[PDB]
Amino acid sequence: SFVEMVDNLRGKSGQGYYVEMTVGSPPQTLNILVDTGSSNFAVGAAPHPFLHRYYQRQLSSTYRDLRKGVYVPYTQGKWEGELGTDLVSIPHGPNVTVRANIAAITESDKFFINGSNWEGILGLAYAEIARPDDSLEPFFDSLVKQTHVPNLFSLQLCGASVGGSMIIGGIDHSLYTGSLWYTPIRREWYYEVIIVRVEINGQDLKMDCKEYNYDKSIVDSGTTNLRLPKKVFEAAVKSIKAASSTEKFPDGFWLGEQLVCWQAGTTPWNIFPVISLYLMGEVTNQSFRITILPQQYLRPVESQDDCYKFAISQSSTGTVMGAVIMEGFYVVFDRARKRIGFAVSACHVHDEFRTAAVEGPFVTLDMEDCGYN
Ligand SMILES: CO[C@H](C[C@H](O)[C@H](COc1cc(F)cc(F)c1)NC(=O)c1cc(C(=O)N[C@H](C)c2ccccc2)cc(N(C)S(C)(=O)=O)c1)C(=O)N[C@H](C(=O)NCc1ccccc1)C(C)C
Repeated sequence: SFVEMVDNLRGKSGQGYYVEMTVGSPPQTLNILVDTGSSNFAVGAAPHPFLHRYYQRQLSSTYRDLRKGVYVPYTQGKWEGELGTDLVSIPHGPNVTVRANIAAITESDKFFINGSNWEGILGLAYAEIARPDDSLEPFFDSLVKQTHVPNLFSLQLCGASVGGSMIIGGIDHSLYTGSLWYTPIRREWYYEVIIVRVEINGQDLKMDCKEYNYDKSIVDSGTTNLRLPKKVFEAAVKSIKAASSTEKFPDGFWLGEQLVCWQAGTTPWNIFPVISLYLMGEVTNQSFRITILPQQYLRPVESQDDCYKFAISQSSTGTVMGAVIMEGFYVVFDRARKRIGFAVSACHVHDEFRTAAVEGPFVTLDMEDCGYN
């Protein structure tokens, strides 16, 4: 039942959304970071200063050694470990147990986060970007093949410590308002999408739409920020800076290195612009937009001051639509129909005079020119 899966995600602010899972026989309970930017299911399997628990392969009767090493690099960090298979279930997911590939993490560099409360990672993207190669079947592929769970999952990330829902095998209509707007998954590797237009406070950024997707645009639950290609990032900061030029910020703030603080409850939300990302739609020459509020990209960092970090950052590997984007929305990863749905979520962040919105339809000619090759 879908109700059993509502509120199945937890986390600390700025530290990651995790789901509870069990590995092995008898079941070993671990908290697992939900990550749509990768395809490897991996858990801590050796003592680590940031870990309070880990996977103990010697305690599992259903553990099978695959006799093969693996390393997975990410933008922020990396780990290496030993491949194996074991029985896996999700307590607040579908009522099933599957045999899935698990990477037992033996060492890592800047991977685990101190106090984050998660001990592993669930890579939900496709086999193509799985390590060591595409022959290592991702967890969700194993779930769908072994059970009758439909080939779809949705993520409701609630920011505003942190919580939300991962509905596995379907769409829970009580978790969003309005209608769902779908953008094609361009290629089945990352959850790749095409951004066709960008507006800041209703003003078109007016760049060649290829720049927005240079060299790719992905939807990623494992990344905190809205990450933008160099040229786009610089055009965005220039606009946000112009709009908030009334107030005083160190320029290291715009790089995410320093915080800005305000007397508690006096945050000048009005001076920071809304950002609209127009995504390719389902029919010819059609797009739709998703609008984010400053409350999404100015993230509260925990005195009676309200202090924030600028959570729009630069990237040299394309646009990353991280938690900044996803937190406003109920996001449907419709793998069966090769599309990603966006709707305003029931736990959307509140501005007094503005709203996070999913709106359409829009006309956009030559949308296929926006994809980078
Ligand atoms: C495409 O981007 C993905 C990024 C992933 O989603 C990974 C998966 O998650 C983690 C989380 C960690 F704490 C550490 C870590 F090492 C990974 N995410 C990140 O690398 C990442 C996590 C975070 C981050 O703080 N994540 C925490 C858990 C979070 C998530 C959601 C909400 C709040 C907190 C931040 C960033 N940024 C750079 S930032 C500051 O936002 O701009 C990046 C990726 O790197 N995928 C891999 C990849 O492309 N590797 C190629 C590569 C990249 C870099 C270097 C060499 C090779 C493959 C496995 C598919």
